[PDB]
Amino acid sequence: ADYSVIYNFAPFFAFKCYGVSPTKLNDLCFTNVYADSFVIRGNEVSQIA
Amino acid sequence: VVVLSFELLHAPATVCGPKKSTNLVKNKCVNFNFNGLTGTGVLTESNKKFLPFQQFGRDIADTTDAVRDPQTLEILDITPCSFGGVSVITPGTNTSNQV
Amino acid sequence: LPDPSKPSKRSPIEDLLFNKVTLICAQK
Amino acid sequence: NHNAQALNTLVKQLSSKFGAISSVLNDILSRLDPPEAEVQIDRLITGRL
Amino acid sequence: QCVNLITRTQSYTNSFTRGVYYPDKVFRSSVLHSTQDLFLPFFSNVTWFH
Ligand SMILES: *[C@@H]1O[C@H](CO)[C@@H](O)[C@H](O)[C@H]1NC(C)=O
Repeated sequence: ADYSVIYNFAPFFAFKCYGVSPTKLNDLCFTNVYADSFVIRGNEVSQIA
Repeated sequence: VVVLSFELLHAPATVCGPKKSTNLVKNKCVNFNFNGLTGTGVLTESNKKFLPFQQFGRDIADTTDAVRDPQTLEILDITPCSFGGVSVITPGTNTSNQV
Repeated sequence: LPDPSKPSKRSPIEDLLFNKVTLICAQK
Repeated sequence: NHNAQALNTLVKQLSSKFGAISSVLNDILSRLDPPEAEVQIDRLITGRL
Repeated sequence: QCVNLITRTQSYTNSFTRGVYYPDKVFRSSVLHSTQDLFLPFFSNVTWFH
């Protein structure tokens, strides 16, 4: 897992991370990793929490 | 919106960062990182009969005591480096300064 | 009275009391 | 028995989360940023005190 | 090629103390560990199929 490609396409409005610091994401080992995808309204991004 | 749901534990895991590996050492107080778990101690050989599915070992106090290296399947014992209190036996400073 | 035969030099009753009364690394 | 049991309980208290995210200090240090790592260590410190 | 060829009978028995597995993959020795997991209850109301 290299998250530099994540920051390649990086016009993000919000990239807040809850349990992990984004800068240290390359310093850990992960298991049971899932990636989800959907589309919502602009004001509903705060509701995803 | 795209969400990532990593789950973290004290586990060997399967997804890992791009960091490079390094040769191991024995019988020397070193600090080690095994698949995200960081600990300082002495690495020694093991006589413990680790089951093939098992990865770590825990003592009565629930502390990491043995670990199986991911790159080479071997069981190694963790023993924290020696430590202890220090006391100073001295007579009165009036009498002398030796300790 | 003390028993010279025993290396610890303890009376038989003292020996019995010593024997009748009876993880450390984790605490240490 | 009283002495041994008190020592055992004191040792066992080290495994309590005490309201933090992890009961081990190293993972908190190596997983989070200092501004929130300070809060987590604050919880652990007050519990152990 | 679906054919019905099996006839089955049921009896009920006591399971005694069978059906204990290793809950996780952590090595432990000389301990008494309490776990909460999906276990078959002791002396169960078990079903024998013939
Ligand atoms: C075992 O289960 C059946 C069905 O649940 C029940 O009728 C039977 O009485 C049970 N046996 C005992 C000894 O309880």
